[PDB]
Amino acid sequence: KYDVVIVGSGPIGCTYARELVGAGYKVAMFDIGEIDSGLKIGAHKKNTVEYQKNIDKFVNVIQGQLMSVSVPVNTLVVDTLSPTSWQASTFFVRNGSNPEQDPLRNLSGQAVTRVVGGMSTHWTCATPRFDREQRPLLVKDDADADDAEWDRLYTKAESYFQTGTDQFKESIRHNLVLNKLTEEYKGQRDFQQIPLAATRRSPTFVEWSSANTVFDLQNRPNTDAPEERFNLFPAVACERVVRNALNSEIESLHIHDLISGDRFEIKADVYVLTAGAVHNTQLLVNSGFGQLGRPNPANPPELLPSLGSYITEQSLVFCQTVMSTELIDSVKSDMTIRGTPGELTYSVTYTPGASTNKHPDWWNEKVKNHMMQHQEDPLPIPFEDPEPQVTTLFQPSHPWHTQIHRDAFSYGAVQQSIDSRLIVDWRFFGRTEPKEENKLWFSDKITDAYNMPQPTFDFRFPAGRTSKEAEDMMTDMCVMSAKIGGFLPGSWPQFMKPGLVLHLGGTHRMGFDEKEDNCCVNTDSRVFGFKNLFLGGCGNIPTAYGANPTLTAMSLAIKSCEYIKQNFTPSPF
Amino acid sequence: KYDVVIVGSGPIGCTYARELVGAGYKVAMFDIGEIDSGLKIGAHKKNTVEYQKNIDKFVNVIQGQLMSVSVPVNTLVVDTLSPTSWQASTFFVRNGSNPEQDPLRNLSGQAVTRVVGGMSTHWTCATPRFDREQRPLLVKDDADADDAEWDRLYTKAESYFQTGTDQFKESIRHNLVLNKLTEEYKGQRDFQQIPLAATRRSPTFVEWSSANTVFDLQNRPNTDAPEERFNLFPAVACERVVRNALNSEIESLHIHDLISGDRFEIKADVYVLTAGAVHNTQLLVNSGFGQLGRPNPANPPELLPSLGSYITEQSLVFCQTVMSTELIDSVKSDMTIRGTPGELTYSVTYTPGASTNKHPDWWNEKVKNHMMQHQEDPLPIPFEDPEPQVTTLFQPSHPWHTQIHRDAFSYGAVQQSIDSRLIVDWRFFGRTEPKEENKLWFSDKITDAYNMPQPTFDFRFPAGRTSKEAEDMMTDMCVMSAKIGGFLPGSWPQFMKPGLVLHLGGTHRMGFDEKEDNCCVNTDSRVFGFKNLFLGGCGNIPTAYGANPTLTAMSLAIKSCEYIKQNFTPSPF
Amino acid sequence: VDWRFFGRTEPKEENKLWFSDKITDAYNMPQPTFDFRFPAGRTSKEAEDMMTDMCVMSAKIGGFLPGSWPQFMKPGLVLHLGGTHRMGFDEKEDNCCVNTDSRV
Amino acid sequence: NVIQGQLMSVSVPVNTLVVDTLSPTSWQASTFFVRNGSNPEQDPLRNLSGQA
Ligand SMILES: *Cc1cc2c(cc1C)nc1c(=O)[nH]c(=O)nc-1n2C[C@H](O)[C@H](O)[C@H](O)COP(=O)(O)OP(=O)(O)OC[C@H]1O[C@@H](n2cnc3c(N)ncnc32)[C@H](O)[C@@H]1O
Ligand SMILES: *Cc1cc2c(cc1C)nc1c(=O)[nH]c(=O)nc-1n2C[C@H](O)[C@H](O)[C@H](O)COP(=O)(O)OP(=O)(O)OC[C@H]1O[C@@H](n2cnc3c(N)ncnc32)[C@H](O)[C@@H]1O
Repeated sequence: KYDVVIVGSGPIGCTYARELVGAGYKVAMFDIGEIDSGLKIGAHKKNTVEYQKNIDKFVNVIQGQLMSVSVPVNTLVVDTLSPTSWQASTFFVRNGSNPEQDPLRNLSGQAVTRVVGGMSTHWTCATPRFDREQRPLLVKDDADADDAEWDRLYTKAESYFQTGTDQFKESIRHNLVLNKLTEEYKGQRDFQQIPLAATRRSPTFVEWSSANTVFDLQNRPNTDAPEERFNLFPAVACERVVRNALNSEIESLHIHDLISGDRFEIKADVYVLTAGAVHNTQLLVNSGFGQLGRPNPANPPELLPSLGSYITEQSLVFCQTVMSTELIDSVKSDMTIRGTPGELTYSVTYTPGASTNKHPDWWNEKVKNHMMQHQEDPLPIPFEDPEPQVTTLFQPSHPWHTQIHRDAFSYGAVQQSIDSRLIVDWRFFGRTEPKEENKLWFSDKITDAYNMPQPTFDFRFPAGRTSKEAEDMMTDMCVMSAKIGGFLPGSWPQFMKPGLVLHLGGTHRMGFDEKEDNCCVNTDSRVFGFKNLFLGGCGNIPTAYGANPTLTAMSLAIKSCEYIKQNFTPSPF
Repeated sequence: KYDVVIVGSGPIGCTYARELVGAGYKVAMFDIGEIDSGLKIGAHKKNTVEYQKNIDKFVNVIQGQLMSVSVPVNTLVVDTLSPTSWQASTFFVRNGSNPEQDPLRNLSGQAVTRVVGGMSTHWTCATPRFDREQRPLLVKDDADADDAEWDRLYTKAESYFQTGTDQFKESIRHNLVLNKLTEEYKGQRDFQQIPLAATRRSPTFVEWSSANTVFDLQNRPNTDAPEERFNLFPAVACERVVRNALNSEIESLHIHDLISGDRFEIKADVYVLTAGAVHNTQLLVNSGFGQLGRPNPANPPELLPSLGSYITEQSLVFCQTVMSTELIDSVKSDMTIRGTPGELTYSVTYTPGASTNKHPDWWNEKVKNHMMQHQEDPLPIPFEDPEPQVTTLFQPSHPWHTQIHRDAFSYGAVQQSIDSRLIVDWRFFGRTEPKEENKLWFSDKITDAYNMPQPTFDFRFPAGRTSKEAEDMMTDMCVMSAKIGGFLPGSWPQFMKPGLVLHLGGTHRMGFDEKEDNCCVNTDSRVFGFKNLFLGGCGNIPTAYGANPTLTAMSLAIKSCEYIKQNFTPSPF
Repeated sequence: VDWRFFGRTEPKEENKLWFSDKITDAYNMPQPTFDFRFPAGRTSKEAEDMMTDMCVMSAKIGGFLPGSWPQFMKPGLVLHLGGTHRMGFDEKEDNCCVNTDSRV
Repeated sequence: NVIQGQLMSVSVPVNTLVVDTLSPTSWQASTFFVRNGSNPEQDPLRNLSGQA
């Protein structure tokens, strides 16, 4: 018996834990995944010296914990086999494919992570706020009151994640890119550093935030928190919540310990589901919400008929660029260079503090010393200079999120020929209109690897504004990126596979009125009709958004926990 | 001050810890890497439910912790850049390349892992013994005595790693492949299961051994070992051992804590280096053994002139096959099949226990039930049937090691069209003659990512028998694999990049006499001349070997620890 | 639909086609060798403006075909090499090889 | 195919790509020598590589 049980140990489940453990509730948390980020439980995997030394190897870490949600049956012909090799006469269901999945209505890049800390053990840590256009309402008919509520929630979410905009302020590359863009879009768009959930520890080490930053996941009471109560139970599959008859309360949570094989029911006052946008939906379906099997509006579900409908995923366009000659030469614009590099006469000098210099002294010292000490190196940028982290945030005249940066990436052998200091990544994210016909549903015949109902998508990007804006966004990336450099071969402007972005929203969406707003939870993230059932995560977000959603989802989790504190009493310790 | 200090927390360093902590020595162990395998410190990363469900994702784990030792300067031309993009006029030293490295004398696949548990957190766990031809001598001029010593050491090493040959005995695929090969090579070669360091826990879960199996790496004393003494210090770079003047003793170990930045000297009675074949050599060079800079026999080193010479790496050939029609049909040879699958009349039956059946009842029940219950599936092999794990061990008439199995592999989209149950991997490993001219040396100008002397190879596969045998081995794989099926397109028989095998040996090689056997350590793994310095690992192996070397290296570590117990007294507790 | 946009290249003295005095081609004639880079300044800026223009214009018709994303082609693949024996009015003042009758 | 079959490259630089998955029995040079019709006068970084 617990006061509060939380399904899922990602950053949203950890927000509930931080708030509710700190308030004195006796809290249990279950995760189907295991502890495997080191002794700091749920911490960011990128915070080892070895990954900080070799960022690009990190793409392997990410890929190794992303499992595809729904893979269609493969129909590719292989006809260069030996005649002795056994072959079927049809393209049969094999290799883990979902036979319910129409390949032409899929989110083929959608994937899930089952580990303690969830996806926050590998995420990019970008934590922008949503502007009004992207953001669900918390106060109706009073925009100033609505803004005030969001500001308070986002401010607390930013403190939990240690969001900052200063960790890259003395990078030459960052400031090179940022300066050019600020100048090019003067009077039209504003640029800043991407808000990142991270703390710089040294000039070459950044401690990336994670679920662990929000809540350390250590069992309590302990010497450090002797009056708190928390237990974490990894390798436990939460299967089903038991509804009462009137669908007004949850009575227990059915769990399956994957190590012992034992199956139990756990009792709690408050049940919080934070298993992610796919797996929250799965657990609800398995508990008798919505409908199992292929959707059939002939007869909509009685319980939460909007569950799994109005799903949204962002469009994502990508390229990389190789920095222009104009910009590289500008790095060293304040220098007087004489002689020929490597020969007796070579020198590089500048006049500190001169009013006509284009750069600050900190920049010019770094450049000068790099050029003088490394004459074998033809670039003016220090070897260990951090990467750009630049954005122009979503606005009505440019309704997409932008990241102009470097993230872990697997470079091919041709691309490895280009010096890394030249390369900048461009990721532009579009907003997707929520449409009733875009669904996540669960098979009544096929099961997934954990023997739960197999998720299946029926998705297409909506016609109309979403689609038009996706193309305007592609064009905008092409236009903007040209100010910095030309494209890197092999990383020409392209759309990525749908869902590869991992910002799936709207699967258990929020609104004011269940019927009128076609939604599953109210603004306290409480499931309609249920006194003690709360859902957290991006699945709650009912709007068309382009920015990265986790901070927003954390903010809605905070509000949800304020409701729980107003309505449920902790047990005596 | 410690009785014993161990540099490196892989399985060889853990062998020293297990032996010496258990004998009552006060032991410290340092690893440059971090704890990141979960709460069981140094455990196998593949032992999560999630990897057991999705083996192929594990290749990402491996790749994410393999860092290339020496990468030459890239000279590939990219000429489809935009004219605005900055480009150098030469192929300059960039992107981490080693300018000392001749691309045509490299081991381009050689890589290192810096993590607590070392490479044993991702290894394949194959632990064969070496036969006399491959194995260094421990007793001169008495082959029976020599065999007896190796048998005792291997038996203890097998118990430490939990080596077994029974974990795949009821797999249909394993027995299908094994049976065919046993029959095809009757009277010529013997086949068995690959000896694997692993314990089966259920029909779908195998607990793969690791450094943690050998020693749990927990600090001691603790409730469970209240009279033992052990401390593990991760994120500590060991830089140098301090020699006395006479080169008869080590006086201290210089360390650098990578988190605090502090640099200390640690005192011990016994110093053991188990940092791997590359990094042991690096640490010795940094400590004044051998020679820094490009080798120059004009003046050989005074101290350990054979260090870093006579290096050996195995040749490795690879393919995959798609199982033959003959073999797939043989699975169901005992069945009477009537009707058409999916139709009312379909049935599959057999006669249990009949003397004319080709398979045991356990096999036929599995097949029959699979065929009847899954009529949409055209194959007779159960979905969760384990993979083959088959070998014919090195012999003078086939002087290569063989693994005929499945390991984690990244399948392309065409290859994903072939049902996984059809696919078998073939890895054949050749032996490489030790030659003086094959060297690992360390730059006196360029440093690696941890600011230690940059490793550089001067390697080519020797002419003569090694090379001839590499081709005979390629032919043998082609011949043998054809008995099982034809090649899988994209996985046609091929040599892999040199060093990708990761069985680098001979860098600090063992023998009886330093001069006459051109070696660095004696048969107690004691560095010649030094009373208290021991090296462990594959670097000790002085022979041409084809089998996987870790069990052999563990065996030599055991012998080394028996010497330490005979010669050094533990401190009072 | 295919989109091919072709830019103009400023003639620069330093961009040369020359012929080896040591190496011969397949017909045993002096081997052609280039010393070429796209000029700095307007040519190069316009090449990027042109890339942008193709991206903008093409979006009015449809999205890109995977595998045929906007890209520069290898230099010279266009086969519109000019200026190797160039025309002008005055040999010296116009740095040229033939007059307006194409007479050397 | 018709086009490609009658376009002959004007000036091809010396190839320096490393192939290191050959068999140990196969003959290999220790340098990237002038071969396969390459023009040793041609700096790969000042070429018109598509000219034909
Ligand atoms: C993968 C990734 C994600 C990502 C990112 C880059 C990549 C490569 N970049 C981001 C960024 O720059 N900014 C941002 O806002 N988000 C970014 N993301 C996405 C972000 O990681 C996710 O939005 C976030 O982690 C979602 O948090 P939430 O806590 O809701 O969910 P989760 O992390 O997926 O964790 C859920 C857990 O629940 C478990 N689980 C699942 N099913 C069950 C059942 N049945 N029973 C018990 N536990 C369950 C999982 O194992 C998991 O840990
Ligand atoms: C990677 C791998 C290896 C492998 C394998 C498959 C792959 C993909 N398959 C194997 C198999 O089937 N059978 C077998 O016998 N071996 C197989 N291997 C190789 C095996 O993992 C290695 O032979 C073995 O792990 C070697 O053990 P050893 O203990 O000698 O070395 P290590 O595991 O590399 O660990 C050494 C550690 O030392 C640290 N270190 C390095 N430098 C320093 C310094 N300067 N200071 C402090 N510590 C240092 C490392 O961080 C490391 O953990």
